[PDB]
Amino acid sequence: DLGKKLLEAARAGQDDEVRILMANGADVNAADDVGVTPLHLAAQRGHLEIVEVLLKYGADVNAADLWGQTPLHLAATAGHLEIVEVLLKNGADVNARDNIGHTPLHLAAWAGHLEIVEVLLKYGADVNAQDKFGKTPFDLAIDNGNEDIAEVLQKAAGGGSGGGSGGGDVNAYDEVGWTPLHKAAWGHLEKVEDLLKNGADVNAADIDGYTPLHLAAFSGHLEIVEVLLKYGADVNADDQAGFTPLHLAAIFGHLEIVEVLLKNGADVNAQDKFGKTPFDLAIDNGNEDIAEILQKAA
Amino acid sequence: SKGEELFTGVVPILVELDGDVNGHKFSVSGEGEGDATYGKLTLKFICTTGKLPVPWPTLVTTLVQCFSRYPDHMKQHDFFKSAMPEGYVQERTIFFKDDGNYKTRAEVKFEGDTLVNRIELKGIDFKEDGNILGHKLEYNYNSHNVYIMADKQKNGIKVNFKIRHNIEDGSVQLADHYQQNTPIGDGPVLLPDNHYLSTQSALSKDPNEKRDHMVLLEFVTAAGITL
Ligand code: NA
Repeated sequence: DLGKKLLEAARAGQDDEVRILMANGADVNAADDVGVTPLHLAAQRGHLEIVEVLLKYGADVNAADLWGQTPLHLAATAGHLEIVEVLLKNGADVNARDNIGHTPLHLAAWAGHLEIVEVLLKYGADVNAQDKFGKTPFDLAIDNGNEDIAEVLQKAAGGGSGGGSGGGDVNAYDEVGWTPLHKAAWGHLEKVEDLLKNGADVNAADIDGYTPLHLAAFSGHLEIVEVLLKYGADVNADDQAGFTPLHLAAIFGHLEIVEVLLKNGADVNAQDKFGKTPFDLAIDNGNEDIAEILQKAA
Repeated sequence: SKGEELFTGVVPILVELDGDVNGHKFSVSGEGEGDATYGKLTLKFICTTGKLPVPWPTLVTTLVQCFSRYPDHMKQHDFFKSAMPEGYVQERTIFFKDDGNYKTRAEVKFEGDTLVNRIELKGIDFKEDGNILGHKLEYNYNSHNVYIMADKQKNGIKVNFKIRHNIEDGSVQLADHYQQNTPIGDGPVLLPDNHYLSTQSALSKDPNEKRDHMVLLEFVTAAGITL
């Protein structure tokens, strides 16, 4: 009963009530039914006085909830810098792993907390740690658009400046088979050009069978479609994808993309996973001008 | 217009699923928290009726994409939060390769301060010795790309993706997801440009839970639209 009240007082930031409950014998390491302790709640919600008093009274600084999260994970995600520092000074494991294998540095990088990234590095965070999907904190920062953090993390790994714009093995791939060019297909024309100029494989297929040209057609980027084709992209790539770039262009109504695909040999008779041709999809989606062009090319 | 303001902090979650797969009925309840600023879910589910007659991983997608991290430059593309608090209907057909399918209909909405996902699930044509009814799927989960597009009727969104379930013998069972979301309310919603979500999940067990159950940690972010 005292444990529950201490959990609530910690959560609500009632440092006066925390002190009272401790003097009445409350268990500083009380846990709810998902393993969350008073220190977890105070650290997550930014209640520094309460974090300090709990640690003084012997709270387990590395207690893990059901999801593997320690108080440091939660404070690093929530962005509470001084709480991060206090936890580290009281023995928090700087490289503790949540159930996905994230360290606190992964979480701060994911969450966009640059000052916390820097304190975690100072206290021994492993810059090369990988989560269970192979991502480093740098990878998470990049994929989330946290470029300032990515720049810091690449420097801390000895890779020099420039990490903010990507760390450049042009043919790296992650666990879903995305290369830098798959990421650049989403409207980053200058990066697409730079990658191809430095030897990126234009026809790399991801785990679902999608090439960069599929993604550029899905996202509707004409000039990217053009340069992928100029660099030898397979205009009719399908295999595991179950559809071609022309099927995608016919769905989303980009007449100019349909026209360049046809100009480059796209197959008007290719069938998707439901037996539909691009003409069928253009009809189904109300794209009449595209349908007329595809019928002329039948 | 202001649905996103309901997700600035940690939000309690309730999930209720009523399921029937090949006549095997079951109920699943879930609870926990979502922290949409960071695309994070911390949930625990129990099969309240007894043993779950399908593998837990096959229900993950059915069991709240309003908690996806949408970065600041993509705020105008977050359909899911824009439908709140009145919510949206989420419907899927999930085709398991060389096996049966699930069809689901869910309502996702606020009930007070709680975000509630209430689902009905029907499974048909499963093989009693297939990977699903025969429980041959590993208790784990992969990372996926989730593709989002505005629907052609200008009401909601369509969503497509392929889930990969690792099979105990080392092969992979595909579950092909076809999804549609429409607002429950008459208020205006955000119809996005085409983009994707990238997912991470971990499944675990609670040593103090005696019922059939799943602990789930999930991180999801949107991407594909910049500057
Ligand atoms: Na504070």
